[PDB]
Amino acid sequence: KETAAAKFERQHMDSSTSAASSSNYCNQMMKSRNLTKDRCKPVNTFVHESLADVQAVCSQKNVACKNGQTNCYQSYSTMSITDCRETGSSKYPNCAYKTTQANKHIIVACEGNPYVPVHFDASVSGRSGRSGKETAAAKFERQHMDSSTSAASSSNYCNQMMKSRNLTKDRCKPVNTFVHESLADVQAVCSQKNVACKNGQTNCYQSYSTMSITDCRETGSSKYPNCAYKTTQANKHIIVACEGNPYVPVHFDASV
Repeated sequence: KETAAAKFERQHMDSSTSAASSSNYCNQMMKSRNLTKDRCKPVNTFVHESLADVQAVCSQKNVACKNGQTNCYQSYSTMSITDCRETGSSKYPNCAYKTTQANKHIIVACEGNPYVPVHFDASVSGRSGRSGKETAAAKFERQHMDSSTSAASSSNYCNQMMKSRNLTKDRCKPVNTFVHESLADVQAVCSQKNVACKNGQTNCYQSYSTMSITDCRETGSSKYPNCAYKTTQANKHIIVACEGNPYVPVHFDASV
């Protein structure tokens, strides 16, 4: 029995190729992946990224699913995708498709433990005006949350994450901390130990418990655009600034 996760891989993942280079890509892929077995599936999207990269989207920008559920996630980065759309002349079983390559953000629905993609909801570009505003809370999640892993596993973690979370775009952000706990656990800190922030404001809170965090700090030899970081894994209490309704983290003040 095919699980939802496996079905998503069959229907939507093509890591073998970095992009469609043939107008016959969809014709071939829709067939080989069994998307034309009982009928010509009208439309389908294939993602040309690693499975790791796509699974990672499950811990990226939380957005409402088209069906009204809340378990959808929009990729921080644009990804190589290929849209397949059945041609007007297409007739089962000879299902025919137009192949269109693009680079857009993807939106996937995620479920399970581990938390993995189970549906492809949409693709969105910044040029379309639909990628959306980034709230302070969402920016905090992008810069400071990594719920996908329990801890930094390798010395290249920061090199990878600083780039993928878009913290090396125009320059190398020198220092940044990622938190390896559930979003629920981190949001809960806003009701924990009230303390002054470094800036003298008093909307900061120290987590009661130590948390798994990774400190990323630029090396002495690092130079934009080739930003290099040292990765340090640690268990510390975090201090966040909280704001708004709901009252949620909007800044990472320190770890102690």
